[PDB]
Amino acid sequence: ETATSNYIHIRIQQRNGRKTLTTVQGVPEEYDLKRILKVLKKDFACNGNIVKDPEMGEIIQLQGDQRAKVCEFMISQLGLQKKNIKIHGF
Amino acid sequence: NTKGGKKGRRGKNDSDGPKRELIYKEEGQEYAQITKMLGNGRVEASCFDGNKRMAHIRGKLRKKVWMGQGDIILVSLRDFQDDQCDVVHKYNLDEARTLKNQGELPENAKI
Amino acid sequence: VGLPYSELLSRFFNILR
Amino acid sequence: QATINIGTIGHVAHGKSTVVRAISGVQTVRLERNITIKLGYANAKIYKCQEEISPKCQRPGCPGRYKLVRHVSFVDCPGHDILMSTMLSGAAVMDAALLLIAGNESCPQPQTSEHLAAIEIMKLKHVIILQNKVDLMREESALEHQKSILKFIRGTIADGAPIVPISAQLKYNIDAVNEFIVKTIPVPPRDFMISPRLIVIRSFGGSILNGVFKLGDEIEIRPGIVTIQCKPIFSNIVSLFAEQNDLKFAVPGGLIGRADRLVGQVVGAKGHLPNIYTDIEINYFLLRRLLGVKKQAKVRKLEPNEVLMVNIGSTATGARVVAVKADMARLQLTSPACTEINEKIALSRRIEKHWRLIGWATIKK
RNA sequence: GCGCCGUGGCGCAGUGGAAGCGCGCAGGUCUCAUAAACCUGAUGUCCUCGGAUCGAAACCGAGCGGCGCUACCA
Ligand SMILES: [Mg+2]
Repeated sequence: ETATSNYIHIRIQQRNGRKTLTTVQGVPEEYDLKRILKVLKKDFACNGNIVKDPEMGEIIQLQGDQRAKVCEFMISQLGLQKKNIKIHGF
Repeated sequence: NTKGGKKGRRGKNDSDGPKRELIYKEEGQEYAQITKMLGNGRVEASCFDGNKRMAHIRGKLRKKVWMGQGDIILVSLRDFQDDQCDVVHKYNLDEARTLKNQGELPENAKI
Repeated sequence: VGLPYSELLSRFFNILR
Repeated sequence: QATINIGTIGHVAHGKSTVVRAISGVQTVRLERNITIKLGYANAKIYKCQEEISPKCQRPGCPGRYKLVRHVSFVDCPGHDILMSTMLSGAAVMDAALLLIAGNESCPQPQTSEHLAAIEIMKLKHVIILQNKVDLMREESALEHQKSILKFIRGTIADGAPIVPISAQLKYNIDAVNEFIVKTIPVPPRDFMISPRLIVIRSFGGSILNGVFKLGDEIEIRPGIVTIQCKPIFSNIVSLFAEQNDLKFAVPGGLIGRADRLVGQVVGAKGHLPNIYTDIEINYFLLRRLLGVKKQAKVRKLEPNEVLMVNIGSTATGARVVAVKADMARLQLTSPACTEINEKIALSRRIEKHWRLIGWATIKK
């Protein structure tokens, strides 16, 4: 048995200019990370960067203010659920 | 200061005040929340009535008043067309709250 | 047969708060 | 050790477990955010004021230590539309029952019925209906429900199945319930001489039905653990316990004693003659409706190569239909059934995702 | 009940004097402006309570919550 709802944290990270960054915390480690990053890069105008945390956690970077759009994209391309998302900041 | 100080902002002068009188509804003119701020002057803005619409920026505010996401806005709907509509007046956050308190706009969306 | 019961219903009701 | 096995059937949250708590004191532990999930268990002593629950008459009238009539045991089932498969299972141990209807909700509620007809089907004919939550109703409401009850209890097999309204929350009127259950749910004779045979429904536990076990006998469990085959497990009765008190022997009525593995297994005399079938001959009949859900859609006749839950004894097994005659179908099973006698069984189908009781019959060898 | 996390906010780590990292919010500084880049934070002593010992969040207990073991213990 596996938990259906895990806390995925889409945070506000301050990027160059008045612009921001979609940073994802608490990523499910089941699918290939690099592949997902590549997919994300392809779909938007973003660059994918992964910051590694020991034992559990990987910070996934996507340059820009999308949030909802990103979530929609994730929903469209299988690998991540609908309920797992949380917007953090404002 | 308006946006970013600048060498090239002192040749303008803005006059409206934070303590300005709030504008009410007219005929062929109603209130919209902004769905998503689009490019090239276009903007996707869901009306408080119950129609999706496509909003468009018409002059005036095109450089003077900058706008963001999820804002209460005066839209004069096209009388001949319907799908394309135009933004007339941006409402302040305080202004929006006052409107909400009044109950002039339907209570469905948050600031 | 209701009498027995109707009785029972009586006796509980008379035990309320 | 307890004489008899009384079951407490009924819809969900009508308070079955709560009534068990006003009668014994015991809770089924709970499940603590939900509700009863395993069969709950509890015992109690019934004495009477000639001149009760504890050797004490000075509660009403006066002192003369009430005379002990018997010690009984209950089996708290759950109430949830889906725990159907266990409650079925549980009935196999009952010697009688008490239908807890809720006084403040629409009389024939899905599970209330599902249960009731299960009862009239398996054979549990010694029934007492009970009107529970009358501590939260209008003195009119509880009588009109008594009407709908007195009217349901008509065409059906339920002549004078009395109906004792209670308050499981403030333990009111329970003593007339003890008088009902002291009249109508009589304690069946059981020839001991018979083959020592018993059903299992927990293990960390089960009920005897025919025969009697004694400390230090040699015993086996069927079908037992599997390989795909299924072999019997032998051991020696290390010990015998009812409730919290130890006994040297054990006889029908009651429950005796990792996770609950040998669930649906049975225990008999070592070196005893019992079939561990893979394929079985059921004779059988159907309901005309599917009484249980919260819709009454009419029962479709059995098509072969269909998967059906065969509830036999305490066990709950799944199986596929190889033969379809008038009232004799032949079934192929995943997990073997040890058929101790001739027997009773209960047959279900996955109607809309959740399984549903649809018909019955008799095992045949 | 056991084990770790017990915060100064989240998310990561370390046990006997030393305010531990990454992010976030709150605020500053630098630049004409924002961001990066920088510092300072907040219940003052890193569960609740007190003690052995000057002391300490760390040593010890009674008392709570999340999961790594259990399976409902008559
Ligand atoms: Mg000027």
